[PDB]
Amino acid sequence: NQRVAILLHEGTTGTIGKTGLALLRYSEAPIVAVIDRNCAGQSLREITGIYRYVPIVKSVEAALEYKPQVLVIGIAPKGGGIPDDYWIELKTALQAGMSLVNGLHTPLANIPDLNALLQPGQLIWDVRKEPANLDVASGAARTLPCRRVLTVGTDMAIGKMSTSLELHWAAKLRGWRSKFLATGQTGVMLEGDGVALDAVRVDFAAGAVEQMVMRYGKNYDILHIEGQGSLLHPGSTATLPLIRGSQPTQLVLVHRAGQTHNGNNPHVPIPPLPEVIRLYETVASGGGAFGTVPVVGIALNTAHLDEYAAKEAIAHTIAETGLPCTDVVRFGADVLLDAVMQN
Amino acid sequence: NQRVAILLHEGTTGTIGKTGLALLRYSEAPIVAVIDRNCAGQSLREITGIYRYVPIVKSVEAALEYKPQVLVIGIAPKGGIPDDYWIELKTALQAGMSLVNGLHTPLANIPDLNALLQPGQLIWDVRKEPANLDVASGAARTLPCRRVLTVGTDMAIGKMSTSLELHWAAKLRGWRSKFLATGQTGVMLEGDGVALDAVRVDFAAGAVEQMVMRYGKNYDILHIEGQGSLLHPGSTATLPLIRGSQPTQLVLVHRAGQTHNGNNPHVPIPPLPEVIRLYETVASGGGAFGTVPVVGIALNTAHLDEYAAKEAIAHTIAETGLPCTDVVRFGADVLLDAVMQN
Repeated sequence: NQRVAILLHEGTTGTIGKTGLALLRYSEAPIVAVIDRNCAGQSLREITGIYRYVPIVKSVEAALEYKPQVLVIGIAPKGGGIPDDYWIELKTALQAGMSLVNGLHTPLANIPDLNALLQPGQLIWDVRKEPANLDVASGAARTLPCRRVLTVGTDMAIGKMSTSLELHWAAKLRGWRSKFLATGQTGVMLEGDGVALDAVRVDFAAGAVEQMVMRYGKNYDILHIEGQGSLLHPGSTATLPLIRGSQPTQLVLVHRAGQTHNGNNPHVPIPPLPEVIRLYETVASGGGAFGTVPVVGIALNTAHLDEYAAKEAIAHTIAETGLPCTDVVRFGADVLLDAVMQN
Repeated sequence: NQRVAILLHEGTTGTIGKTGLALLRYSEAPIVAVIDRNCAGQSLREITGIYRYVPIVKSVEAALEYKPQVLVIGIAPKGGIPDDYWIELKTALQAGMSLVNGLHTPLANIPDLNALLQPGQLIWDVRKEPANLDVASGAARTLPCRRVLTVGTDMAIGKMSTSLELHWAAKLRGWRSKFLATGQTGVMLEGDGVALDAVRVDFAAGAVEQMVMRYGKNYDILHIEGQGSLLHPGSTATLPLIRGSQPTQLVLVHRAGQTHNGNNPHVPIPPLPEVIRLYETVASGGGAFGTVPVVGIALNTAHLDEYAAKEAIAHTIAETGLPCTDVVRFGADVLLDAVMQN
């Protein structure tokens, strides 16, 4: 219910605002300002392609005019803790009587310089803080009656969350009791609950997923677990606990049409999709330790292509893999929901 | 060089003391007392099989008689710090000892304990995540050394033992060999390394990478201690180990005759060739990374007599076609050769 200002300097049209743009694309909260000095006065729709109006202002001070109650950090430096230029914006929000939402790995709630400026009633939320009372997972989710669908990917930042959400909205539209489960800071900021898995200690990672899945599993027909990471990314781990903790019934593989190498580490290739499907299936079944878990279809991210090319790419992916496929954001999720439902 | 007392309440013959029992089995430090209420006055050899003589006493206070200088927490509850641990810790600190803490809950910045700490003593939180980690980038692939990672069909089966024996066999042969600890026990035994299970998921591969890069240009072969198992439903650690170290060879560890997971009996252990395919597939990423073979099988035959162990080894060879032996029982040379000829 609180009016939001999103700190988004250099991230509206740049590369560091993934969180902020995701919030602008999906949050039902009343977002009253986008803070980006590079885009002040510009049209959010024209420069991002998101169908929403929010004034873009030069700074937190310029945002005050819109009376925001919470400043949400929507940018993150390429592996760089807290940049020196952030503090001024953070402190300005605090002195104005605002609360702070922080999705970064570095916690801000116990920094004296910020606590001193935090006015009564206001709070600083470190979204990545590990949930309490985690234990080791035991595969208990396999016992649940609901379907458990995990989005997996050929790389990170390709639409895994978008796919889980679109699949959730399609199941809801068709009359199923559906629930979306957040597994990253953005997802948790959107839903207001879940777990930022990449900040959980290795020992408790699977348990963090299991715990959330056991909390809602008996109350829904289908759970849509937000994917994270990739087994093709050399620095990623989070896919394993997602699979182990959730004991998925079906997998949906997300992939950006035409991508042949990891984005962060361009030397690492993306194998052909049939090989990627085999990899995930083998991991999900544990070579026989767990039940067979199929990749039921492919969610192809074609946003960079014209409609004609997008359709060809979809057609090519089906021919290559022999599985159902579409761009769920672009053309709808029913093709993949059906694939999930008739498994 | 410091005299060690191991806090091992309920862990000498129960299930929570894997760490202390491994220190008793492998530590070159002079261990002067095992602390366990359940086994005070009993024979360590008779109740555990381990050969070194160490008196088992009722408490830290009863251990003082043996002049211990360091209290090592060799137990972990299934939970943070149980209420019955506090007296034991304070008693050791007041008596001028250091504390070596392998629990997930850090003890070095607790006012009450820190106040009891004397000059020249410390409280070491072994599970503290290392500073300034980055997300891994496959940098280990550029190192000229061999990077051998032990993997397994379950946890607590001898992955660390296998890594150690291969390391010790390599050192004997004159090669520049280095053992890399990846858990609390191995870090205590080596004094350095990383407690992987306490690292945040995002930086886990990077914690392994960082360590491998430190020692990779100065040795011919690194022995990365294995953790977890891809067959265990709660285990995550094996992936970051594979990703961060970019291993050249894998050595699969398996307890002879084990058909199902220990902690979760409903979960079966598939035929070894299927386990091998799983590990090899994960290691290659289906083509994203180089082909990494499981070159041999380290079989834990401890629970069997020699005849049944030799035969179990032979069955594994017949079933997998790979070199195999029990390294802790018949020498590591079989598997070291399998590593070196790949």
